[PDB]
Amino acid sequence: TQKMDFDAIIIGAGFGGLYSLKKLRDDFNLKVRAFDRATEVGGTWFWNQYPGALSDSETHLYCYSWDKELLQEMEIKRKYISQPDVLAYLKRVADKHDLRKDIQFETGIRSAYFDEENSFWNVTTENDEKFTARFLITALGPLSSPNWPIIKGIETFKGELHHTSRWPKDVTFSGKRVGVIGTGSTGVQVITAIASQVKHLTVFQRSAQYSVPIGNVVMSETDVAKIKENYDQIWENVWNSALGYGLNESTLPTMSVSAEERDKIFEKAWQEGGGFRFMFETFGDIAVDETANIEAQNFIKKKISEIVKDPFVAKKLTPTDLYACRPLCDSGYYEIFNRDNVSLEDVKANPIVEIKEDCVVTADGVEHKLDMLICATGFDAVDGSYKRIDIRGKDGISIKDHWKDGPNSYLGMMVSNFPNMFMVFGPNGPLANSPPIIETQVRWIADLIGYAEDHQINQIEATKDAVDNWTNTCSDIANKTLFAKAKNTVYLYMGGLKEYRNQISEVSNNNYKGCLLKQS
Ligand SMILES: Cc1cc2nc3c(=O)[nH]c(=O)nc-3n(C[C@H](O)[C@H](O)[C@H](O)COP(=O)(O)OP(=O)(O)OC[C@H]3O[C@@H](n4cnc5c(N)ncnc54)[C@H](O)[C@@H]3O)c2cc1C
Ligand SMILES: NC(=O)C1=CN([C@@H]2O[C@H](COP(=O)(O)OP(=O)(O)OC[C@H]3O[C@@H](n4cnc5c(N)ncnc54)[C@H](O)[C@@H]3O)[C@@H](O)[C@H]2O)C=CC1
Repeated sequence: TQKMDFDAIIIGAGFGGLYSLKKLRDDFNLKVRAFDRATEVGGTWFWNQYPGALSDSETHLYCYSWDKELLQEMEIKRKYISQPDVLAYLKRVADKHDLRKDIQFETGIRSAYFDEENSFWNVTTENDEKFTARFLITALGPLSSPNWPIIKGIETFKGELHHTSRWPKDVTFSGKRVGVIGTGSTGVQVITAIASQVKHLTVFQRSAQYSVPIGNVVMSETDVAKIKENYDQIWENVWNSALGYGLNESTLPTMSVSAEERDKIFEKAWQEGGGFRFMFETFGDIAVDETANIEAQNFIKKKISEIVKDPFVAKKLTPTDLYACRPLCDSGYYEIFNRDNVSLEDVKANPIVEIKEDCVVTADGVEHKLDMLICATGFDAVDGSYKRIDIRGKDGISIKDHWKDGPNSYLGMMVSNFPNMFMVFGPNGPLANSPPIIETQVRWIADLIGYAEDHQINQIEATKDAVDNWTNTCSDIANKTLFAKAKNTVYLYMGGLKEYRNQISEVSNNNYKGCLLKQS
């Protein structure tokens, strides 16, 4: 009966898809084919090429760890790695391991239907090409379709209108009046990078957020060669940590030291740089205790009032949140608002009501004349990338229907009613550095598929109770955190990378409890 085109089909050629291809094809000798709409590997690092695109984690850790030779060969130019260098790195990964011969570029996957009779997947591209594979590996990433601001007359603007997710080449800023909507991580990076290049910059800020310096500096040859000399212990620290950012994750309570010592600890992380460092290397209860969280707020607020000299602009930049989850990272964001060519518009108190052929109009009637409008307004949720595909498992239920109230899964990798489908960097996963999470899930999925090939089972599916057990574990951990109060279905597992690896290890050791292994 079953002919089958491949043993596994992968959707995505980013960090998750490239390692899924390497592990399944070369270490388990399976017949694999990967698909991506992009013309080249990279994932978000191919799509997102906006000004100032920079990694949150340091260069020596935002990479693969499974190729020891690649680690020694790796270019560590600056403390953090820019978008063109991440793209070049992932291209080198594809070059060394001969990955492109099994990737079909310029090809979008329209639908994936599970055949309960033969226990494989019917995958159809957007160009009506049909492939069959026993297993479906979905490496879609954490971000979905670009989120545009719903503003009356947005289609009327005659100037340049760019979304940061679709940043075109050859964009020039000199002599232009530019506006930026959005002050998230992407907006902060764009604003800091282009303020000195434009004639005038207007920042349309709906919600001011906390941001700490990133401290991106050049890495000397002694800085680099010494990292590669201790790379084995560095990665052992990652697997033994909660975030995988190479931090000395603190257990010290914030209010257990004096105000003078508390200031020294915050200042030390402020000088070194890093958003996760300021939160989790300083003290161990910043995300848990309200009094601790407020202390971290007041340090950044004090830094804002000192950097921007106009106290009324500093007031507009100061977040009104009672509690603060994650701060952003910047390379001179607050210094930008001291410039003569930068205007900050509080769009919560003075909302945008309309934009015309040459301007953005706020509620006060002021027409902000612009030659270019940049929308750094974010994306849809992680489950959007899945609901954007026509995925149907048992009985024909679509992932649109099964996740109509939000995403749920088992260990962040398996979905009930969708057998032989394994998610890489999917929802309900851990909150940590992405490459360590991706590597952890790809190795776990590959070991289960190899365990399947030897024990002659052809269908793997997580039970409904195992998924609901995972939702309880995530909610039990998250409700101990202030992350629930500030900005049912639980989107993230918050136990850390080490405890997440403990969770999935107990499953693989206990004969994959919660999963249903059908023999043939
Ligand atoms: C500028 C920037 C900096 C970041 N820095 C960090 C950091 O320091 N630390 C960290 O942990 N995380 C960071 N992230 C987030 C995260 O690490 C990245 O998204 C990471 O590359 C994960 O990639 P991925 O391979 O899981 O998915 P992606 O890189 O998003 O790859 C998804 C791919 O799947 C393809 N695809 C989706 N649907 C279909 C379909 N139906 N058919 C065909 N193809 C499809 C898409 O074309 C896309 O290329 C950052 C993100 C950005 C944008
Ligand atoms: N350095 C890094 O590691 C990076 C990380 N990321 C991640 O990717 C995700 C995407 O983040 P971003 O692209 O920054 O988007 P975001 O969702 O973080 O920010 C969107 C911004 O646009 C504003 N906005 C949205 N709709 C609006 C409207 N109608 N009117 C006015 N303002 C509006 C919001 O106030 C918000 O500040 C983030 O969660 C982030 O963690 C993204 C880029 C870089």
